[PDB]
Amino acid sequence: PLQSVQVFGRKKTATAVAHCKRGNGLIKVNGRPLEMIEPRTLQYKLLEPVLLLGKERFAGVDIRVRVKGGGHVAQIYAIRQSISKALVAYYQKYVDEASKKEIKDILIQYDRTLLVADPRRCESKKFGGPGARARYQKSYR
Amino acid sequence: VTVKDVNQQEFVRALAAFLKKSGKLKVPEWVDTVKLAKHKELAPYDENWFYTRAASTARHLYLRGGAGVGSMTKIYGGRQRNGVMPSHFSRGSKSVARRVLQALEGLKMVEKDQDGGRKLTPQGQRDLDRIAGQVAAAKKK
Amino acid sequence: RDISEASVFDAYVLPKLYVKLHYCVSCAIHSKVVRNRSREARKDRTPPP
Amino acid sequence: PEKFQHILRVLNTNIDGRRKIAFAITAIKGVGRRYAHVVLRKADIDLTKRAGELTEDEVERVITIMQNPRQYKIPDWFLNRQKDVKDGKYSQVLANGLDNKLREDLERLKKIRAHRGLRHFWGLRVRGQHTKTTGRR
Amino acid sequence: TPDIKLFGKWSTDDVQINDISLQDYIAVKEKYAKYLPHSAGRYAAKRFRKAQCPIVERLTNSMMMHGRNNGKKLMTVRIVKHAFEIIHLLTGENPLQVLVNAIINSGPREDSTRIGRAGTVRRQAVDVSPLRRVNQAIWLLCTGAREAAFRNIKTIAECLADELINAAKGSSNSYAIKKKDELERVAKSNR
Amino acid sequence: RDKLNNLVLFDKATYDKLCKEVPNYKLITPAVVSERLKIRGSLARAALQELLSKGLIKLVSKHRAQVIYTRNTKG
Amino acid sequence: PIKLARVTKVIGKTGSQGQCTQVRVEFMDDTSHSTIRNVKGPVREGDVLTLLESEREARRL
RNA sequence: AAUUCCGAUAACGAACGAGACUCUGGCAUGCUAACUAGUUACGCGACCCCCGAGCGGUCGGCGUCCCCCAACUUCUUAGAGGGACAAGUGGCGUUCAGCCACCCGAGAUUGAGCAAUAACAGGUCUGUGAUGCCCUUAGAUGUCCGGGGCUGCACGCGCGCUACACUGACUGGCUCAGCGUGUGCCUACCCUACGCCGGCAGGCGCGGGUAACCCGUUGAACCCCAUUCGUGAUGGGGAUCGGGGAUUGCAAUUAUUCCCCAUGAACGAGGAAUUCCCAGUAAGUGCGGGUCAUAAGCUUGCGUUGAUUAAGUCCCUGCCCUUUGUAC
RNA sequence: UCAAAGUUUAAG
Repeated sequence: PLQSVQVFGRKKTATAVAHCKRGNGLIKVNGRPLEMIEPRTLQYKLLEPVLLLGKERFAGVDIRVRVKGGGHVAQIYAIRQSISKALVAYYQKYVDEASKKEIKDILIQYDRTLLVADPRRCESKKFGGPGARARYQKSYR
Repeated sequence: VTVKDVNQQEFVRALAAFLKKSGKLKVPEWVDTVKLAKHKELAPYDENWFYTRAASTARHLYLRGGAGVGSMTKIYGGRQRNGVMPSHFSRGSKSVARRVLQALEGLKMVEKDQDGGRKLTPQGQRDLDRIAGQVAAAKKK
Repeated sequence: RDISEASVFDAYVLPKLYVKLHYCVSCAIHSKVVRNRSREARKDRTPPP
Repeated sequence: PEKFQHILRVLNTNIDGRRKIAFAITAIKGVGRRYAHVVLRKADIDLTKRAGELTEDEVERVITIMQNPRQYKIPDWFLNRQKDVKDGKYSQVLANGLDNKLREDLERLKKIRAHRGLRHFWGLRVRGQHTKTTGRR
Repeated sequence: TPDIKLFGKWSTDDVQINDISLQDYIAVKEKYAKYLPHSAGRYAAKRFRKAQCPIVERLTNSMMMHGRNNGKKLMTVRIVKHAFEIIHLLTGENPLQVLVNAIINSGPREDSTRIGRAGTVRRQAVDVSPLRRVNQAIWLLCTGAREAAFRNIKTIAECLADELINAAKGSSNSYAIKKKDELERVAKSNR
Repeated sequence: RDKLNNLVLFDKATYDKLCKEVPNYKLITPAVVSERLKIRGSLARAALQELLSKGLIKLVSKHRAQVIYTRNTKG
Repeated sequence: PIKLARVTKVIGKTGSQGQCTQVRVEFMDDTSHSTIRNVKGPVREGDVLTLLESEREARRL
């Protein structure tokens, strides 16, 4: 019997699903490790959970992630949420709950985004203007 | 180690050098004179560009197969300054993509697949994934 | 309290400045000594609290 | 490196040696960033150089290519005058010669009393753009 | 990295705030100073939520300005990092501390609120809020750095460094510090 | 007021100034070299690459828009 | 003398256009002292103002 | 937020509007679901070549070859349920209506749609085989055909796009979307994969698609990463104009559009004025839909990147109630 | 604890 956990992260329209498995802790996105992805200025983001919790917590859990939708930044924020969420879901099911709780606490005090997904989503444009809230310029005279 | 394990930028540099050293591609007559797409104000500053984009096509083919000429134009697309009007998409040059794909065909990097469009072949998988390994074993950086 | 603090005399009760003012209607109304009233509330000649 | 010209005199024009070569040539009437780059590639010059470098032989070599493009495989398109009425030639007109060719064409339309020449004569827009709202000079 | 959080390279600890007022509303450290100055950060939700956004993030945000740079954060993240690098080479010490000092001597102390006053506009002096002082400081010196970097060969990062240095030093030489003393002088002239 | 005219050359005195002085600065950027001297900008970049290759100035970062260089690395 | 002053009670928002919070302040050094004053910017109970003047005390404006 | 409530009371008991309501947004490892979703992780049954690590095993990576007698619904589509109520804790409030904070967690507030009475002599007879009267009615104001015009330029104003650069430009490279739409038609034709020919616009072949099937992992832009350029009206800007080449069309000259070479204007951030906007908003950034043979500097949608500042006030401009004065 | 602010087809 194998220890499989498939957990998702979201940001606007970026469904990043991280999939944890009893392994040796590779952690690769689509088909490549966390040292590319390639917005790159936001590398420490997709690293953050690993940096917070350390390699010791991950150690025995290999995580293959798949992403689609969103744009570059949104995808990073999705995977970052997802791999952390997946790790928490692994520890819930196939370790012990006090350990999970400790991980969850360590993540949240850094940032609540790591588990909780933003509801914020693109607002709809309405006629009489180029965007949602902005209007087209008034002539008057 | 595969090609996805390598930072794709410094990969295509190494593949281009590989394709120069081989010296059996089939760079056509134009190269010097041509624009490269209706996008562009200018032609490429790197005077042996054909080798570079040939490499880029090959690596694209490894990552995603079944890529026809039209598909190769779409990937090499961008902004088109209408100048005083606003910008739009424009597909890259067909003929250059087609010449690149025919050049790779002669090398036996690639082969035209069933159900249309190019895919790279085992003998091509050789070179691509060999140079990946070379880049990985360049230095720890 | 500042003056109490720096007074020579102990405790000291302060003084008071008394003025009988004389507003004419115009000047009373403008300075909001007197507002208008409704036709029925005009007749309440008790002072306010 | 190279301490020589800096400033250049080519085909009646004063080319800035100070500038980089592909963009330095374009100072001449009739050669644009396309054609200059093409011309330089047919010359086989290290175009990273400034125009203030380069041997006098090299600049003469460039000039000969620029003048006579089709003898060194500068193709048909890259030619500002293709199929040019006064003889059925196809070539790239440069310097004062370009401006002279233009004036002859305007003069030709004028002599014909065509529409396009008349508007040219009247100092109006020729390429049927709306003139109610723009170009108030 | 696990026990203490660097800012890529730089330290959060050993960054002492001088003025008890800028303190609290400068989030260089509560304890919480993250790796990057990019963040999801819905700090515009409520009124004072803004204050608990980190000052290096806030500086990035302010940098992302004047039409063509609107929304381009990563662009400006890089700018910030380079300015911090440049501050480290030029001045020494932690660039975050330099930035903090600059903020402290760049925000006003009192401004002149435009009251009506009959009809023709003559103002009275009033004493600015610490958050408002932090806000002004940030945008003043960011703007001063921006205005410097247009039509001469100098990167934004370099300018941004030079402004922060000449703010941290009471130089009367940065835009921001000079602008602040001009506001203060106006305030005194109607206090 | 501003009308800034720069050099594009190996013109002896400036090249000596580069070899002596530039390696003692803390900030060494193409921009900072151009404002110190009256050197183009491209010329400044090339000059800073030569000093890197020689081993007189130290690399900090080599990013698209801005490169940064340091003093020798003294002791 | 640049005196600091902690806010005890944010009173009410004055100013013509609505801007200057009228604020009641403890005077930090000797907490017996307690003035009122107007402030540009967003203020809240439990923060510190930097008052350059220390003797003016605004009321209605 | 509200003529929303509480409460007062020559009023009583009602009606509309507001609210409720409908759609949408976001929470559901809960349930029902699948070859026109994924497959999902397996099994790797493999193919497969050294594909790589590696002496070789075992692993890493995809492309896929996969059906069905593998296993399911995490992602997917969309059903019907649930889900937040101001319900909890603390204040404040006549300890009412309610307001403030904080816990749990979306915190009453996601954004639209619908929308009263009474008006206006608002617009529309050029949307109607809705229509009164008036006019005209064969040398027609009917109707159709050819041509022209609605595009004409001393000038004045309105919504727009492009810019004035180096937080940039160019040249490469890398790499992520979401609403849609689509032929085989109401009168003649769609979306288009793949292969060759053409620098390019484009041309010629064959295919798929009445569509979660094919286009289509819609491989978008900005962004990101290496380029050179160096504050010079410069490689910024791309107007004007000369020459050529394509397609649409019955026909394109007064340039239909598109491509190419050449030309290279003002513009170095805009006086007095004044517009719009508070959260995934503004702004940037592209792509759909509309019109459409040809086709957007408009529009109406869509996402992608993502600020500053507010959280208030009646100063201006207006609006709502109350009292008031009024020769309107 | 009071700056300036004048006028409005004949054409129904």
